[PDB]
This record gives sequence, structure tokens and C-alpha cells, in this order.
Amino acid sequence: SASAVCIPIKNAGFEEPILQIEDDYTIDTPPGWITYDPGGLVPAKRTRITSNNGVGYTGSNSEFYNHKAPEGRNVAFVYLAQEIGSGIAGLEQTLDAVLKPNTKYTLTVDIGNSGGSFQGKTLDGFPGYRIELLAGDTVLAADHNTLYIKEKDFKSTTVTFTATPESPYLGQHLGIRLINPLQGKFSGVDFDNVRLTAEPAET
Amino acid sequence: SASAVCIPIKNAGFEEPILQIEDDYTIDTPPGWITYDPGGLVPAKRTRITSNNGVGYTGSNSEFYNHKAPEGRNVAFVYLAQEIGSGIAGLEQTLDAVLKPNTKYTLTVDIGNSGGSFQGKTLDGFPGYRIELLAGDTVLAADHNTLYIKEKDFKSTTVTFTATPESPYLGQHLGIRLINPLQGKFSGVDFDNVRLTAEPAET
Ligand SMILES: [Ca+2]
Ligand SMILES: [Ca+2]
Ligand SMILES: [Ca+2]
Ligand SMILES: [Ca+2]
Repeated sequence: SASAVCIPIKNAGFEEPILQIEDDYTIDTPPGWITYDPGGLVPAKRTRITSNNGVGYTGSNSEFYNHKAPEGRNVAFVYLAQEIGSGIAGLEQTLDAVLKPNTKYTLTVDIGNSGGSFQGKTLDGFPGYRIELLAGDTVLAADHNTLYIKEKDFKSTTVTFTATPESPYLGQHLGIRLINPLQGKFSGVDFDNVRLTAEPAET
Repeated sequence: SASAVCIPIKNAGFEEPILQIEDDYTIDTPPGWITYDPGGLVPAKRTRITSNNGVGYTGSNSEFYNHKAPEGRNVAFVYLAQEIGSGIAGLEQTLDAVLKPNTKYTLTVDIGNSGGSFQGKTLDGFPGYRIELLAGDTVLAADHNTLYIKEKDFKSTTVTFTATPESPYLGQHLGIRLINPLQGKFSGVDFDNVRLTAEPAET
């Protein structure tokens, strides 16, 4: 951890684009990230009532969380309007760094369970979450909904992965997926503070 | 964890059938479990060199592990002969228990990275592992290859899951999957000591 190094990630805290009004949010894919929608659940033209993703201002007076964003003023969100078990969707980003042998990777991200209500619709419930670390288009490691996150709360999850010399994915581009697996309603989940460190692998 | 109860699992330590010779093994789906092969990588007629699974005696004089099986004398194993990325396969078991609200489930299983060599073929390498907790046919929680297990070693992994009263899977039968995701060679991974506890969810 003392010799840990950070792997560069674009818009890691979803601080772009800048917002100012409490509870304000966009419905466009946050800059630096791309929408992960293998089942085409996110419409070409998005509206506030369709499946969508974006950044949301989360200050100390947020209606959805007891505290402000874990990092900065913004958190990213992924909302799916389809029925439970209809599929999965989220944010994804390919990194410049490649997988190196004898290296332990530590991927940490804060998961938010929005609570309260919006326009008469309750935010009670949670669709779960899944964090993935990739090499190429292969999922090296993932944590699927193991954390318990209370409503209006944010919780840190950690995904580790050690690349050995026998790995077949050495030299492939690293990647990160923030997924909403749609396993419950209200089907919205927030993320923030994406961090990816690398260090010498365990002896 | 003091008021935690265990959920019944058949042949949880793969202690049946009984074996007596060091490193001896079977190639039949361990009793109490069923083979998980959605892509059909396991041929109907199994042989010692085809993709297979079964139980293997792992004592204190094993040629493939530094220590004895984490529990009892046997361990389960899942071998895939196919090339890396051809698919996943493993062991699955539906439990009599059903998902209950306000309950935190703890699924623990020891994962083995067999090492050494046999007939000039190295055991070096690991195909990774995935532990899943289910309700019906839905994966509620899972740990995908986040643990670093040295060769000839066993390491325990934990998958937690909290069911809220808002869960849409309440009353569905619990399930467990031990998966070989074929993300490396030697593509053999062992499992042992499957435990599933239940306790009142945190407040
Ligand atoms: Ca932020
Ligand atoms: Ca919620
Ligand atoms: Ca055993
Ligand atoms: Ca090995």
C-alpha cells in the first residue's frame, strides 16, 4: 500500500460536467465514460422517465442521501425503467494502462443507495450493484451485490485481482464497469470516487 | 455471528464418496451436487483427460497441495480441458431453505490452486474461481476471482448477501455455485468446506 501506484482514470469522481443546484442531474453519459448496454435497455433518445445515466449534484442538503457525495459534488447514477431481471446496464471505461504480471490491482468505488422520494415516486428499494475490473473484454474480477447499503447511504466496495506471469491477459488494456443488475426496485444505483491502484503482488 | 445459524447443505465438504489413497479421485459429479455446464463443455461420457469434476483425496502427503484438504480428507475439483474463454462450468446445489427478509447470509468456501506437476505437465497457473449465492435461478451475490491463491495453497473466500423486505426473491430456494470460469491454465480449481450461515440483518 505504501508502494501502491494509481492507474489513471478519466472523470473518476464524475466531477465533469459541473453542476451547482442541489439535486440537479444530467441524463447524458458522463464524459470519459461510455454506456454499457449489451441488451439495449438504454434508448437512443433518453428522457427523465426512460432508462438513463448521468451525473447528479449531491450536496449537504440532498434529498436522496444523508450526507454529500463521497467525493466532490457529483456522483454518477444508472437508472433502468424495465422490469426486474430484464437485463443489466451501467458505465464502462477502457484505461491506458495494460495488465502487468506480479501486480495486485485494487479497484475501489463508493456505491450509493438513493432514498427518499422524487416527484411522488419513492426511491425505496435498490437494484443491487456489480463492480468489474477488465483486461480486454474479459472480466478479471468482480464483486456482485455483496455489500448491504442502507437507503440514503453510500458504501465503499473493493475488488482485488492479482495478475501472475501465467496470466493469458498480460498486456491487455485494463477496464472498469459500474453495473446496475436490475435485481430490485426502485431500480437506480449511484457510484462515485472510482480508484484503481497497482502494487507488487504478494510474495 | 453468535446468533448465526447454518443452512443445510448436502455433502458440503465433499466427504462422500470415501477415498483412502493420497491424490486418488473420482470423475463423477459429487453426490448432493449437480454439474453446472450451461455451454455443454462437460461431455456425457467422462474420462480422466476430458473436462470433468469430482472429489479427490487430499491428505498431508498430497503431491498437489502443501497441506491437507481444509476439511475432512476430500476436496471437490472442476477441470476444463477446453481453451481459455470457451465458457464456464462447475458444481451447483439447490437448498431446502428459502430466502428470508431481514437476513444476512454468509457463504464461505475454501478455494484450492493445485500446484506441482504430473507426467511432465505443470499444474502451474489457475483458471480462477467464482462463488455464487442464488435465489431461484437468480445470482444474488458473487465473488469473481478477487482472491490471490498461491500454488499448492487453499484460501477461504466470503460472499455476503442481505435480503430486505423489498427483495423480489423472498421465498425462493437458496442455491450455491462453485464455478471454474476458464480464465487461465492449468485450468483446474478445487473447492471444499462449503458453509452458508444466516443471521438477523444489521440495523
Ligand atoms: Ca464525485
Ligand atoms: Ca433506494
Ligand atoms: Ca472436505
Ligand atoms: Ca495451479
